[PDB]
Amino acid sequence: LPTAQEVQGLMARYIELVDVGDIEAIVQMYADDATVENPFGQPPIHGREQIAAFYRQGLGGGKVRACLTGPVRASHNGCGAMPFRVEMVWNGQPCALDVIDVMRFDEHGRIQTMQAYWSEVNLSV
Amino acid sequence: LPTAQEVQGLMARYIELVDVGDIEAIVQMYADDATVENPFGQPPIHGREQIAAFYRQGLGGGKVRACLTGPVRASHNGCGAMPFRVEMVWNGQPCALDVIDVMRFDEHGRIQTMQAYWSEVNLSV
Ligand SMILES: C[C@]12CCc3c(ccc4cc(O)ccc34)[C@@H]1CCC2=O
Ligand SMILES: C[C@]12CCc3c(ccc4cc(O)ccc34)[C@@H]1CCC2=O
Repeated sequence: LPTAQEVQGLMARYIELVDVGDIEAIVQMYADDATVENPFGQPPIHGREQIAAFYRQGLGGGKVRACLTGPVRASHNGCGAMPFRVEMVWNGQPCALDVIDVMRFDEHGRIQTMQAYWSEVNLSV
Repeated sequence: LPTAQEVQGLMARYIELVDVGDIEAIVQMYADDATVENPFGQPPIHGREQIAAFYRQGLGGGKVRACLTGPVRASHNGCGAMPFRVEMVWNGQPCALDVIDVMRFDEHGRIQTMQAYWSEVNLSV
């Protein structure tokens, strides 16, 4: 599994790919069996093709940015958690969404699970 | 089952109790049979007594301080995640540890599970 240090690097790489909106590069970070819950509380999405659709719908339209708002917390079992802020425009309203993602990596360094904690209370104009 | 706003309030209250070292009130925020994984990656501890013993050892003498370093992220299914910083002593000097806790609350508003994401990569001097 990725070490704690490697998890910090991988999760920051993920943020960079979201921030520039490189949909195909994001998808390659995920394993073929990856399970994403985004937002946590909803039915998951499974596998690269379905995960690609999330990012294309979310990032492929208007300009979206993402940046870490604190350090990546990494564990000794290939897992980590990070706080970040997504900026977007929602029907003319400039918005920010505060999110925490929790990720578990597999032994090939790919994302096997991700949970994105956020809801509407985390949105602001 | 706490709404997203209620989760934000409960998790913020937890931080205040840690900051003032109110171990009895912290324990009462947990369900009687809750689990804590702290750090995430270690075996869960189970039940209010083990959880109490954990907070007594970690907080019992001061001068631990704790504060949120960003907003509480909350779901619609009674869960949340928060970034915070703990200030304590390591090797006789003041240190800081960045942590993310993920909590799931029961239908009585008590913490059923807590997972604390951090490792030594999050410890600074
Ligand atoms: C999809 C989205 C843009 C990107 C995004 C959102 C929410 C959680 C995310 C979590 C991620 O790990 C990466 C991107 C998002 C926004 C919710 C509404 C929206 O437009
Ligand atoms: C115990 C501790 C202070 C409190 C604390 C730590 C780590 C994770 C925590 C998670 C919490 O939800 C509440 C408190 C802590 C530190 C690890 C070493 C130390 O001094």
